[PDB]
Amino acid sequence: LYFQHMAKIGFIGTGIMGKPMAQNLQKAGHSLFLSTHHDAAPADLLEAGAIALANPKEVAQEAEFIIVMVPDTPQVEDVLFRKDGIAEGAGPNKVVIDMSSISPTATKGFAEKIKATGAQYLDAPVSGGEVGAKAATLSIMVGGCPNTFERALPLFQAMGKNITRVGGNGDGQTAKVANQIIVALNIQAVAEALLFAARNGADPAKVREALMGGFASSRILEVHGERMVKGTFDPGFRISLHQKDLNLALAGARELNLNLPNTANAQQVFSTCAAIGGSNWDHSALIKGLEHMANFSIRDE
Amino acid sequence: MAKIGFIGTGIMGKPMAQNLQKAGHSLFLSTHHDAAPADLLEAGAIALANPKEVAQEAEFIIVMVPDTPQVEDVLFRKDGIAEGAGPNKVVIDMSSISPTATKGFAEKIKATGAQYLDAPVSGGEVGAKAATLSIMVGGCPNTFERALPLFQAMGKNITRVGGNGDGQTAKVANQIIVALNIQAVAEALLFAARNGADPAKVREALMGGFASSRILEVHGERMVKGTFDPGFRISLHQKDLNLALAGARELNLNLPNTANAQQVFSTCAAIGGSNWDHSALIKGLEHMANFSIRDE
Amino acid sequence: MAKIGFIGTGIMGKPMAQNLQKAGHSLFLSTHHDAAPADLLEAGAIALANPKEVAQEAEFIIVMVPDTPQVEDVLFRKDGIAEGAGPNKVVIDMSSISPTATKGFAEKIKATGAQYLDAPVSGGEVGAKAATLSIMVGGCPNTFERALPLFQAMGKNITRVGGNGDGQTAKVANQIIVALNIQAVAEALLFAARNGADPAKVREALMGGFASSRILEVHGERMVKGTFDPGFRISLHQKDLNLALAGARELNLNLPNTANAQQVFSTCAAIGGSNWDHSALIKGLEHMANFSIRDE
Amino acid sequence: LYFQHMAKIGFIGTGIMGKPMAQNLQKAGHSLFLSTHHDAAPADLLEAGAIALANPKEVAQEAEFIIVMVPDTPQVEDVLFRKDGIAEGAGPNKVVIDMSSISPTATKGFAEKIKATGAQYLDAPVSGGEVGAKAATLSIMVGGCPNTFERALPLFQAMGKNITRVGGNGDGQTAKVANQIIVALNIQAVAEALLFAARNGADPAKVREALMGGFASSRILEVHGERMVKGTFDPGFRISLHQKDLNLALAGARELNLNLPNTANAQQVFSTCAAIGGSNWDHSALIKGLEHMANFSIRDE
Repeated sequence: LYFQHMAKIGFIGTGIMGKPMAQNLQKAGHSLFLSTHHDAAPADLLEAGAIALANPKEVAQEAEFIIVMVPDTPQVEDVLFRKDGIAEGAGPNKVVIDMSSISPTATKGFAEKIKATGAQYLDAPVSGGEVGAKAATLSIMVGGCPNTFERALPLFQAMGKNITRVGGNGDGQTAKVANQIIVALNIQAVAEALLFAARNGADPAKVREALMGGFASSRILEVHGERMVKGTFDPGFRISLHQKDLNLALAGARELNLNLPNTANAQQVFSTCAAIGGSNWDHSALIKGLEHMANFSIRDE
Repeated sequence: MAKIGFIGTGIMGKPMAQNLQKAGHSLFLSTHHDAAPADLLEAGAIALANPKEVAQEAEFIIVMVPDTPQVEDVLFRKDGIAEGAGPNKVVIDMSSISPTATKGFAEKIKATGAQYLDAPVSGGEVGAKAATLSIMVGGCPNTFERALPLFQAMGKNITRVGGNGDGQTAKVANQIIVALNIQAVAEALLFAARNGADPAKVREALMGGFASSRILEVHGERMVKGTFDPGFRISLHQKDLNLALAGARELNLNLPNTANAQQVFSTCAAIGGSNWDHSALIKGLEHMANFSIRDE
Repeated sequence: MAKIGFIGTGIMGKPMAQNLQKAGHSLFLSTHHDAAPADLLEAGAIALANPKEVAQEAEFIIVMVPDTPQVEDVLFRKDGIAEGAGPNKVVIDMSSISPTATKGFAEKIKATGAQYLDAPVSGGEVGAKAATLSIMVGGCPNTFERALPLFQAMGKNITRVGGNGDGQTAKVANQIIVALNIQAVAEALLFAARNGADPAKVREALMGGFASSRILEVHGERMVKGTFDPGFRISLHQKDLNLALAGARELNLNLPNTANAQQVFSTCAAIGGSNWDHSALIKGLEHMANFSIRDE
Repeated sequence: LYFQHMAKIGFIGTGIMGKPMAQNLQKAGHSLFLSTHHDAAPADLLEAGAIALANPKEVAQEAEFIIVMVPDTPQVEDVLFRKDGIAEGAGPNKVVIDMSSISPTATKGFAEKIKATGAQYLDAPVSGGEVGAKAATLSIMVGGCPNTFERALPLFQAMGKNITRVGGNGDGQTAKVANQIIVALNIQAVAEALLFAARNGADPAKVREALMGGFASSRILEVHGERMVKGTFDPGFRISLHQKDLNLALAGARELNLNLPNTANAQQVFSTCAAIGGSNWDHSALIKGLEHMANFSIRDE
């Protein structure tokens, strides 16, 4: 309830997701604090009043909330615990919110190390992509203390639509890995289906249009399915990043004794995509690896 | 408007036939296989001896039986649909059968003067009752336009994919997505529960994002709640996946997820689950991990 | 000793029949399908019009044709083996066909007074020529003992697995191992070559250890040297894997490696390889990695 | 040729493989030097004249050749580069021979760091198991300088039968990963086949006996195949260790863009084995996970 008042929020990682999320936080009337350590602060954010400090430590000192939107597990560790990082600037009454898609197992240790400074920790990765981040319609899956979650909820509301506390620390990251298994497999599912249909001489565009509103309907079918048919593979979410995400699921499966045959196989098909020069294609281009495997394309190009 | 015949008034047939009556259509049932549903009789449907006498009377004849042999038999056996079909009549196969055989059945039906549409559906018993099924159709555009108002009374998203066989192909493609989407939710929820997270909260958390699907909404809820009473039985989906895998072998396709999904349904069948709803694919993966996402 | 009939003197049949002559057996060929190999004729083999006249003359009738329908036809068609078979005659199916259908064919052959053994082989064209084939047999122990000296002339490791059908089951199991062992060597060599290591040296290095196999020795050498001219064609092994995958679906078995191997052979077929020797499964995996273990 | 003269060889890691290999080196007339840092020297080796020093550094100082037989990649790094490790005791005219089954990619870096001390490096992992180690019939696949290889060849001859220089540093480890892909997949192959045969009512013992001498013949069929039928799963090579090995193949596949569907799937089936309490069963017990998946056992117990 309280954060209808201005909030002091630091934002570490202003990428294709971080920049629109920080922009949306500023539109809800909040004060943004940036780190210029790796990259210069975007002029869009400086114009809206963001204070560009020199490093994550200084950011953690000025701000009450510190959001991290970086690519992977080792980068969160470095940003949190390197010299002049978030832990050195954190203490009581401060909330460190990792919105990156990292290891759930590692997150538990990061949460303990941050809480050892008197600060609180939330793991709140998102779903919805760049389009979702700009629209503030992201699904935010949170892991942490229920009072910390409620305290940070008005901020999550400015960045997303469905916000949910899955459980304690590590759970928000476990919810993002589960998301990542679904996303990658729903893509593989639509690709195999359209490849089968087009191989039998059925127009894949008509097939995808016909499946909407039934048991095969999904956001992947309407979004990725259209990209597969139209060949619009310009990265939204790179195959190299989804391979990083599936590695978390498969590492978890190895440690916790899970037999996930389709998650294991989507990782192999993503490698066919990379082998034909596709690490930086959007993950919808997973169809191109299946087309390579079939010696048949669903497109006329 | 229109007199309609209906062979196969089962779990999907009866509610689809019921919605045709409400729309102002006269129905003609066949009591050769079994007795006509009293609900339909009490509402105006005429019972007839066989699909030939039904075809003779009706201008539109819908078929809804379990597999390719059963469609073949009801179309071309003695006293079947073809014998009573002819000029101006339209045969509509709304069953989910082999796209390959459909082109042959359509050819033989057209040889009587009649027309043929292959219009399988998606949306389960629920969607048939509520008339929100997605109906994928293959056949002549003029023939599709004639049957379109009947399709509108049975479903919501109606679409002509292409010529004859293309409707059945869209259905195989649908069954690949249904099985693989069910396995994605099962693998994802088993990963979550195994990590100590609540699968009920994870399912709720993923709504509105890229992981959003009709499967996460319906079948995902069944996985969390343990509600596996058949809507669509595993033994039936295994038959649907065989159509895809036979077609992939014939057309030189490498579909590894679909192939894995067939092997997983086999584990479900081995542990006593041939008649569970296809959402119980999670039970096969759960067995594979010696760990269930639910209690007791 | 013994008069022997031989239907199917092809790539495997002709050398097996040849070795029976050398052992002191009189052969009876059928010229219904095609002309008798001149090599066999010049060595004493009598040509006859059909498998019935061959069965009438011989006490042992060996069959070696490509699949289940072809065995069914040659056994039970007009002028086939059954018509001329009877008391004291023994039908030996050395083809690799469905274990399921074999029990039915055996039952129908016994109904003539004759006996039946299902004795498929392993060891390729090479092993047939050199008489070192491993012969897996199903049937009556007394019937197996009668045919044993003939088996000894055609192969080296002779074994009765069980009753009728068990020989064919051992062959399906053999084909699962052959395909999966070929894919293990292909995946292993592709991993090695991809890491900049010489696949020729890696194959040599692995001999004598736990990775030692007949496949690493024969098929591994073909993968390194690029010698993919058929011994056993991919389209044939795909049919063999379908027997295993149909049986797994029927018996509620989850065989994920075998299922993956079938999907990989499909990539080989898509890139023009239906007639390559099964060692060219590496070519499918190589295509899947955009990287070949050989040059040019 | 020269090492028909006594050699000074250090042995770091005296496990189920290390102890018989060190014993066989001593029977060829060589001097063994042990480290008592983690474990006490086995009395079998001390009786044959092994000098038990205090740590890998001291061992590298006294011996000309230093063999390492430890479980995995991080343990080789620790043994080679920790305080009082092999690198601190190494210099010119010294050969460090890693016989462990570790990452080929990491090995290249370990080789460079060791060569920076004036010492030479060989990566010579083996195949043949405990039975092979005792019999000195192991297949030794070596990676390194051809002169270093020839110099160390009489020592490899006392420990094994087929010794081969695959290539330069990293290649011996790449040859062991290729070995590990074959071993795990040949086991999965025999298990699926015997499970299929037994499911159809054919005696699996007769089936395995029938397949020998044909295209399905292998060491896995004669060795592991008999264990599958007889249920003798007492560890020779633990499933947990083969899962470590397949992780190297799958990590390599992810980095180098390989689609290896059966290596990926054997890793999932090994997890079913672990899930039912099998991390310490012999890898032949991979059949038990397939039996769990089929709800059917090939045995009467």
